[PDB]
Amino acid sequence: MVIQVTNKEEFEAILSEADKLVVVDFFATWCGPCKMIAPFFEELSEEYPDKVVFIKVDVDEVPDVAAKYGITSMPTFKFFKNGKKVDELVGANQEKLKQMILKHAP
Ligand SMILES: [Cl-]
Ligand SMILES: [Mg+2]
Ligand SMILES: [Mg+2]
Ligand code: NA
Ligand code: NA
Repeated sequence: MVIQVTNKEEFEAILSEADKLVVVDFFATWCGPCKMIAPFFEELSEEYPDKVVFIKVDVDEVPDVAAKYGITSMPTFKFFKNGKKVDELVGANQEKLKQMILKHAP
């Protein structure tokens, strides 16, 4: 399951409270590659739930989060562990996304 997060307060609560790796898909409704990778992100979320929390944030609906985390193109995947950013992938390359999850959630 990919969790839809619709406000900064809940976003920050998830990041500061999670023990698992958190992977965030920052996307937009007008973004073409976002639509391509969305079903793949859903599959990953079903394959790796024990070790990873999967979140999606619509940058135009939660702009304060998009601004705070310095988003400049969509989709961008940010990876957090213990409240701190440990990696990021800009764009919708499926191979690199899966590998980055495997790297940070062995
Ligand atoms: Cl790590
Ligand atoms: Mg859905
Ligand atoms: Mg929109
Ligand atoms: Na959690
Ligand atoms: Na999840």
